[PDB]
Amino acid sequence: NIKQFDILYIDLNPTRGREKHNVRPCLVINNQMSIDGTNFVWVLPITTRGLRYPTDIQLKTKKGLVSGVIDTVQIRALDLKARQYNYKDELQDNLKNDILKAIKTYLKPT
Amino acid sequence: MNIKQFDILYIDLNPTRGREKHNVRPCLVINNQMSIDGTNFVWVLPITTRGLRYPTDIQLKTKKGLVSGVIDTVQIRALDLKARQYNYKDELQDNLKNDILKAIKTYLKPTL
Amino acid sequence: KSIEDRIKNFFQSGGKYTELEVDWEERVGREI
Repeated sequence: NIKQFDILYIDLNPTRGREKHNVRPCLVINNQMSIDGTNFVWVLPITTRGLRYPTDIQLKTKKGLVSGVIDTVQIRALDLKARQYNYKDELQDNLKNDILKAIKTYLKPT
Repeated sequence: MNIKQFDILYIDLNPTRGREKHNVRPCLVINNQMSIDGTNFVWVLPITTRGLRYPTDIQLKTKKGLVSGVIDTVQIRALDLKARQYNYKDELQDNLKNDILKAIKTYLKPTL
Repeated sequence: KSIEDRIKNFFQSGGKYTELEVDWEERVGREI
């Protein structure tokens, strides 16, 4: 029920602190086989700071329900069997290739 | 204290705050030199002390033989080297470098 | 201009990303 380039609200601190206080929007970037086979998502943060770097991508979504800046430099793998999450929106098609090409630019040997 | 792609570091993976736990764990660095130098972050895959279990596991082999275990390619993480204790320990053998990156691309490759 | 060119040119000119880690420090479940 989760696919690549979905935007989820995820509880990023479920066991500590105030209840449902760190529930943030995250862009899923791993693919369908990876999600279904591992039950982890790879996510980039959608942040409320302004655009500052060429690595930043302004978020555009299909339903307009989430706004912010995708920081492509920070990535994490989250276990969705252990965290509450909710599908909220999804990335516009015309940004998807930019996302994957930014990531590849961090991985290709210098 | 300078780091390159495919180095193995011991890095404090614990939260920076409200923590007593400060042990370091071995991690493989997978982002490239340009982004390490430009950001002070490493993208790492953790090394864990089991045998091969999962299809996503890659057996670690290093140049100096100092670290052993399984590379867990699922659990990628961006870490700020300015915020955490870290220590260079070894380097991935050259013959595994393309396999790592191919495994990572496998998880990002989109579908219709 | 391609985004990979723009990122590469940024870093090669001496541009620096200077953010701290975003607010996802905690590990739960199978996360390691």
